[PDB]
Amino acid sequence: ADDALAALGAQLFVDPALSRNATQSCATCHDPARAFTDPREGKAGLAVSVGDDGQSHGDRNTPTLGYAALVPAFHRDANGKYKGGQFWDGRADDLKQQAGQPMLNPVQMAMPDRAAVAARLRDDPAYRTGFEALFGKGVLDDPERAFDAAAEALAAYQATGEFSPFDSKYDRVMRGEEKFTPLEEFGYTVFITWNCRLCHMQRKQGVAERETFTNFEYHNIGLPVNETAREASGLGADHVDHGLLARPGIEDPAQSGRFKVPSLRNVAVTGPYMHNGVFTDLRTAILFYNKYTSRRPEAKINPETGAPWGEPEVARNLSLAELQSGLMLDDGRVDALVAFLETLTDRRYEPLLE
Amino acid sequence: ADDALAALGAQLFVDPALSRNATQSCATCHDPARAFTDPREGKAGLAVSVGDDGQSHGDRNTPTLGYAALVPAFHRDANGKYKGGQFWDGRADDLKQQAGQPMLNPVQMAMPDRAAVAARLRDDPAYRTGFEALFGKGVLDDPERAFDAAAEALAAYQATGEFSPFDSKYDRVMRGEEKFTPLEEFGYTVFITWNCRLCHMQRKQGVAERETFTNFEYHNIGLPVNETAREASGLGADHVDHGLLARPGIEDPAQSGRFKVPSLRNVAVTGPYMHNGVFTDLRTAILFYNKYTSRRPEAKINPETGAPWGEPEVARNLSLAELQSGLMLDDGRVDALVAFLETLTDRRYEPLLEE
Amino acid sequence: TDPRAKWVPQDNDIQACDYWRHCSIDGNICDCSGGSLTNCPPGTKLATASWVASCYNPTDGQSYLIAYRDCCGYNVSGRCPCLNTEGELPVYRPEFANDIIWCFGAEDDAMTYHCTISPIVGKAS
Amino acid sequence: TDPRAKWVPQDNDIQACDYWRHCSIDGNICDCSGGSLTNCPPGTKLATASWVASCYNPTDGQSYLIAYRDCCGYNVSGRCPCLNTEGELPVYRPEFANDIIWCFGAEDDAMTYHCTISPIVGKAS
Amino acid sequence: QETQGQAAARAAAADLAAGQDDEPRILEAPAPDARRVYVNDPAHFAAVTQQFVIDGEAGRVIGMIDGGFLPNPVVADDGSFIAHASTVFSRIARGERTDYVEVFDPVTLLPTADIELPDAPRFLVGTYPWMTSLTPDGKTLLFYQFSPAPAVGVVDLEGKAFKRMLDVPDCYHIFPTAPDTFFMHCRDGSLAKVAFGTEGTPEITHTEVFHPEDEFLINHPAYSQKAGRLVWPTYTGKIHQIDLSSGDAKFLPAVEALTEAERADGWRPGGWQQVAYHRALDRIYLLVDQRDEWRHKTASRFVVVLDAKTGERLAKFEMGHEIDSINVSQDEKPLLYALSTGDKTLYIHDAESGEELRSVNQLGHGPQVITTADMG
Amino acid sequence: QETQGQAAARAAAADLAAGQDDEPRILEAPAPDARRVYVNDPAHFAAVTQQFVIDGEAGRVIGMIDGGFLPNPVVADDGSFIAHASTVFSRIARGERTDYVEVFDPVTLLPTADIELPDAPRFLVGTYPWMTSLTPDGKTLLFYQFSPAPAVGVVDLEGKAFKRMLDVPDCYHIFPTAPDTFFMHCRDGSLAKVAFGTEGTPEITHTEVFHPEDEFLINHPAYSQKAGRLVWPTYTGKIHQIDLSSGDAKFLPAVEALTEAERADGWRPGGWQQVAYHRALDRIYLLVDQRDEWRHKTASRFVVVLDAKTGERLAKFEMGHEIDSINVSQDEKPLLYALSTGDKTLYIHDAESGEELRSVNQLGHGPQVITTADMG
Ligand code: HEC
Ligand code: HEC
Ligand code: HEC
Ligand code: HEC
Ligand SMILES: [Ca+2]
Ligand SMILES: [Ca+2]
Ligand code: NA
Ligand code: NA
Ligand code: NA
Ligand code: NA
Repeated sequence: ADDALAALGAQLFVDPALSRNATQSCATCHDPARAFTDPREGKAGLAVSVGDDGQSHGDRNTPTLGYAALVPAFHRDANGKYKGGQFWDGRADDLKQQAGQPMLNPVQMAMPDRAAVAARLRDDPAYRTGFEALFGKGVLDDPERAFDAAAEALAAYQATGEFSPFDSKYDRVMRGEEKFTPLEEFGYTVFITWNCRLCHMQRKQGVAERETFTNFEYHNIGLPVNETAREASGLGADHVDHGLLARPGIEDPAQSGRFKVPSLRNVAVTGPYMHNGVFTDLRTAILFYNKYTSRRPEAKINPETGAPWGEPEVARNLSLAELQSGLMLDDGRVDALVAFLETLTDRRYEPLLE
Repeated sequence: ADDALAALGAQLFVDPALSRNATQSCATCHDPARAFTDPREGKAGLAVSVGDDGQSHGDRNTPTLGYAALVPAFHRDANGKYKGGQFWDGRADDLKQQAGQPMLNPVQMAMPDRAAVAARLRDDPAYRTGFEALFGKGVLDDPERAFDAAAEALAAYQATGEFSPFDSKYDRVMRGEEKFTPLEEFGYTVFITWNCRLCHMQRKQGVAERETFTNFEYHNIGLPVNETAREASGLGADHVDHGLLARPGIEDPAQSGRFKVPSLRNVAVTGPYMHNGVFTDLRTAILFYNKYTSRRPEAKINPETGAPWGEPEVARNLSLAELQSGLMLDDGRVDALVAFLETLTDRRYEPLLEE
Repeated sequence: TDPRAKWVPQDNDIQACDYWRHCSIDGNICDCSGGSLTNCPPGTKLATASWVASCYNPTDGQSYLIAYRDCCGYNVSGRCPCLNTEGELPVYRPEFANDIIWCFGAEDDAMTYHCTISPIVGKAS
Repeated sequence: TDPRAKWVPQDNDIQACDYWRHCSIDGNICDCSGGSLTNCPPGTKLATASWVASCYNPTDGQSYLIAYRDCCGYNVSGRCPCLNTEGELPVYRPEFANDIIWCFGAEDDAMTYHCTISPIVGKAS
Repeated sequence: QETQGQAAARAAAADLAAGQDDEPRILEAPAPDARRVYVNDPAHFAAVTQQFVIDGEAGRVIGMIDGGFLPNPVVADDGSFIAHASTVFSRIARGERTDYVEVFDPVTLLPTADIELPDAPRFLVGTYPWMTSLTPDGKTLLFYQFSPAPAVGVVDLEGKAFKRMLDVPDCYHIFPTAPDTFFMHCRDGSLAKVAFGTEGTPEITHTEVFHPEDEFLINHPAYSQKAGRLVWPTYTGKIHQIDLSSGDAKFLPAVEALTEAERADGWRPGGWQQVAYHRALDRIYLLVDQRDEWRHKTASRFVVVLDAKTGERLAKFEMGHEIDSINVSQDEKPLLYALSTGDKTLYIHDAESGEELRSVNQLGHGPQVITTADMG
Repeated sequence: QETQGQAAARAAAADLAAGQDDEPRILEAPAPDARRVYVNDPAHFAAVTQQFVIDGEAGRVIGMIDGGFLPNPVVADDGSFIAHASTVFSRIARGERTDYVEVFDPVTLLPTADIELPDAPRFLVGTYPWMTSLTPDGKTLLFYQFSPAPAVGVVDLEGKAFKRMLDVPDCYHIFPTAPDTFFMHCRDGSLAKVAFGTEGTPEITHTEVFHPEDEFLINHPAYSQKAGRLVWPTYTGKIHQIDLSSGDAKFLPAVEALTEAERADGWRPGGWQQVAYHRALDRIYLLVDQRDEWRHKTASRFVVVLDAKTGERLAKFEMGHEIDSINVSQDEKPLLYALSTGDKTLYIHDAESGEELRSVNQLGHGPQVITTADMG
């Protein structure tokens, strides 16, 4: 039932017939062997992915699809903070509304319209069988129902066990099945007592049943532009990524520069980091947070470049209250956080840690 | 000796024969009818006194001799405070050392020298008898002996109960013979809780056996020059009264402008006030002290002239720690203090109090 | 009221020093000066730093991470003083130390100590 | 120890609140923080102002005027606190009133209350 | 019978079990109401002090406010703000002095104004409510100065600025009656009426003398600004009442809080805020006990309640604690507040029956001053 | 038998009877000597605090010093001066923070220096004596900073100015060995030696790790700058000793303050200043009692005394009170000082026999820290 729906989405997910020149599927960018991220090396490294046309690059890093099913539907909470949705800017309400948009994006899979999708669906006898079995006879002859049905299947597929297994070492230690190493427990202790936990934990307090190390909120942490990616995207170096403000119907200027807090599950194997893939290394991602806390000279310097981080792409609505913790992470604490974050790697990707 | 020496000094005290032109005795300037002060009007009112020559004025107001025998001889206490002595600048050690000085001072009794004084004494047969009975035969033939004996008799006379009777209303009240009016009582309460007691009580603490309302120290309270007195004295518009620093032997610049704290006994009948007689009214002497504590415009103004108190004659070493009390005397408290200081009047001068 | 005896947690009154969540609290319970178990009183400023402890809850038999956070920018409350030290380590392990004034991150750079709150932020281990 | 009982002066211990000179003291006895019965402790500043009282001395049957003077510029000592009010009148008779901080004329404009001294200034009338 | 600490344990436990989230944050205090009561702790003259904001009905601390040396607290009757005049120094109790007024929001307790008073002009005294006072419209704060002489400082809370010092005669306390008028009690046994402006010598008018030099009027009279009623006990429990509602003083008949036989057996008032007045009831409450005549600042264990019109005694309550200060809420069925300096505890009594209902302990080091708003 | 207050009454009665005058004045404290003792009251984290200066021989307060929030007191071993680092705020506990160092004359108690520390650098923590520290020459004061990271501030007392912060690694406490060198204790188990010229990075060198992760070293060890003995107990009562007198660290035999049986039956150190070291006698003193393992900060009713060379116990005293902190005079026939936070009282014992000689009560709100000068 829901089994079949997701089984259908499992087909669609790896089908390049949903791209105009048939060179790419969802799995091309969201590679299951790489925690549903893109292994391929484009003009700006792994910072941004290349579409079906062989040339177009996006302006944002491809995110994991692991655990994305745990994110609530986009909404504004009672404190007036936006929460949930999909894409780094939350412009899609949920997984269903998101699934169609890579198909039609010209810089990605680049199908011309819903009709071209339906046409490609109808060419496969297995889709005619699978689809008509769940949604009724002729559904592939209507472009709108067909596209919507494919979006449903993909969303159901993304909500299976397989994308959210909770089999990380962190999960096993919380069930009492093993223990953290000393370094890992120090990192976890540091994670829940430093500012990380104000953003990368589901709840403010209490214990979560299915923790994904994000509160689903939107924050501007003051990241610089990623120069080579921005160049490859061809969006122009006058372009500004306004983050959530780009979601249609968000108007409040206080949301400019803010992005969805990523889940930190699998973070150790889904480099490069941040919405624009600016940092290749995890430890650099951690060290970026010291720029708001540390006195030292080296805190201004991106160790990957040997040069200053760079000014924020959007120099307002910085989450200063959370970021100006008054405390700097020394090497031993950065070490320990790396170890803890490594324990959020799902079982099947533990081999990737090297 | 005791009664007889005092009685000899009683005769000298009133004897004009100790002045050059013989117009003038101790009693001329220290009038027993006016608490041993000078009632005579001169070129500067009652501020300074006119000498034997009829013309010369002093630069300092003639003080009472009442209670002066209670002051210790001049000394430096271990705090480094000079204490005691006689004259407003303490330049005499004690009564005996002071007594001969108005005899030889040209602006006062103006006798040319000790032999001249001796000559005057020799001419009175009562002195030949009284002096020789106490100090031996031929005393009056040796000018240094005669002058010194006369000083001694005079000091003795000022030490009698006549000079220090302790019979003021305050004394009667302290013995439990009467009581203060509520006003006087309030005045006493004020005097002993405000800054007055820091200088106008014998002791820093405890109880004095014969209170005279002075600690006998030297303080510069920042008084201006009394211009009419200073003009009469003839010492010059450029002259500075240095107070204690004028005592020979005192060289310390911090003593400049300091004057001996007077006894407040009989103060109500010994106007005008301060070492240069600058204030006429007791009230004004009290209000002077508000210049250091009150924020009001009127506190800068001498109510007798309508004009500012005036620049201190000596603008350094002021007793600011004591004077800057942080509390102003309102009119009710000034009244009360006037009431209280009036109770310090000896019985015999009570009749003087109406005027 | 035997000070040296093993601390016995209870889950029936949050104002007393033996309430289970206060197992490594140092100072004053904010519930006693106008806050609540997990909220600061008016006019104070909520720090972002915390020392942590694993506190045994007698009720469900589970151990929870209490991340103590201070409310800063007022003088000490003087009500409901407590000092407990379950699992508390010396200053050179600051994450577990409680002599330290954890007012870091507080608004307006508030660093004076008024009282402490006792929120659960996790399960032990 | 009956606080409402008529106060009973003694002349055998200056640190006790029933010492005879403390009959209208309000504050702390300077002897207990490094002063003496009539001197201020180091680092403080001696006021020139006072309030007064007539206190019976049971050693000799005389009543003396005690001009209380404060030592100022330090926080309240917290040792030997006492409050007596023999003859003490309300604020509008300030010479007899002891809730007022009598720190006026202290060096350096010191107006904080530290402790009080108890010197004699006269016999009672 | 379930305590507030127990109720909160029970609710946190339900939340933990229901998996209920909630964000740690800064609480707002509840809206000011008639049963809010403020307790100030002058801490036996310490350089810094505290005020506790308490819900009388629940007997719960709902807030605090820090202060300096012997501050003077005021509370707007309408409940729109609270304020104090306070005093700090650059090195704890030494160095440069700064006197200042803060106004605070009554629910966030944040300072909405901080107004410097030039030249350290506050009266430093054990705390008397009516040495700092709000005008009835809440726009002006008036504070007494003693040194170098009695004066009254005018602070404009609306423009947030110090205006001026007023010279006054030899008088004490400040009882405002109008936006530009207040009364003072004078050494001469009169009241003075003071009508002031932004400049100019103020219009100062004395009443008749209303008591002898040897009846002693206590430092803590009750004044109900809304009723214009000034209730002024003497050391013997004799009570003066002055009616200022017309804007001029009118002297009401004196009443005796204690009977002749009580007085012959040593009954006298004693404490700190030894009197309270309830405006809607027109009732007076007086702390009294058996005591020597010069033990007038000691605690008392009894309150007498009398009708203000007739002087008829309505009740004599045995408080059962050492009580230094009292006051009442101004609502119907008022509470009677009984604060023990010694116990550092506010005991909250039903004012009709005298019965102790609840209490709030741990209120600083020497709490002395109870303040309530008359919001009716 | 005769108390100080009684002897005082006899003297004052004789002066009165004999008519002896004397001038009310500010006293000087007596010459600092070996029996002088300092007691700091952190006041359970109050915004203002007090230090009492005590003549331990007479058991008499001879002076007091005011401080701000969690000050760090130091005392020059030669008796030449005392100092603290302190912290104030423009509005009691809120507003602009000023951290500063004051130096005082040790007989007038007047500040001789007030040196502002830039950027609020002080570590605010319940008071640890070796978080702020004088160099042996007394020309330099060194204070610990924890935020944003471990660092050490260098304050020039001779020039009366702040110099600079030193970057250090993840280490804690400051034990100065020369004008330009101090040791810290590091998270990794080593000591760090920090040598600083006037400029550049300090030269920093670690010892080996000298204790394990599972072995907990207390916040209040004892350090004798004159002997260079660092005496560091752990939670179980085991005692580390490090000699620093050669300018480099050399670890003396570890030693145990309690017997294997006593541990077995509940004996553990506990309190605040749990340890004292007497230099001349080479003798360690350790507050201990029967307690659970996570009650390490509670009071202890016993002291044990043992030889620092050997380990042998020399005595065990029942102190007869709840004791939080101990120290000793550094002269011959020393006093053992036993401070109770709860009683606010300094109990003063003969250190040879443990007998209580005298005591000093009313030492603030929560007194915790005892400092003595080593003058011989
Ligand atoms: C050409 C590369 C590419 C392909 C093909 C592609 N994606 Fe994506 N995917 C991205 C990028 C880039 C983003 C983030 C873009 C943004 O934030 O605007 C993304 C975001 C998402 C997200 C939101 C995740 C989050 O945490 O916000 C979901 C869900 C997703 N993709 C699912 C799919 C599905 C289903 C397909 C097949 C229909 C697909 N993707 C095809 C590159 C691709
Ligand atoms: C103000 C809330 C906030 C705090 C505090 C915060 N983060 Fe983040 N974190 C984010 C947001 C938002 C992003 C995504 C930012 C972007 O790409 O624009 C992020 C991204 C990351 C990433 C990269 C994840 C990815 O998939 O690209 C890592 C790793 C990370 N954070 C770790 C931490 C650690 C460790 C701490 C504690 C030092 C921390 N963060 C504190 C909000 C926060
Ligand atoms: C011309 C008036 C005049 C005459 C005559 C005079 N004096 Fe004086 N007397 C003064 C003045 C003026 C002072 C203050 C002078 C000064 O301080 O320099 C004074 C001061 C004194 C003092 C010091 C008192 C004090 O409080 O300082 C004594 C004693 C004294 N006179 C005694 C005598 C005796 C005895 C005689 C006769 C031998 C005498 N006087 C003659 C005017 C006079
Ligand atoms: C600093 C110590 C000091 C204090 C305090 C002080 N006085 Fe004086 N008083 C003096 C001195 C000195 C003189 C003499 C001044 C001069 O003539 O140079 C004096 C003179 C007087 C005189 C005039 C006496 C005469 O015979 O000429 C009166 C009256 C007087 N004081 C009253 C008071 C009153 C009342 C107070 C309290 C308001 C007071 N004083 C406070 C030192 C003090
Ligand atoms: Ca990535
Ligand atoms: Ca005269
Ligand atoms: Na790049
Ligand atoms: Na938008
Ligand atoms: Na003249
Ligand atoms: Na000279």
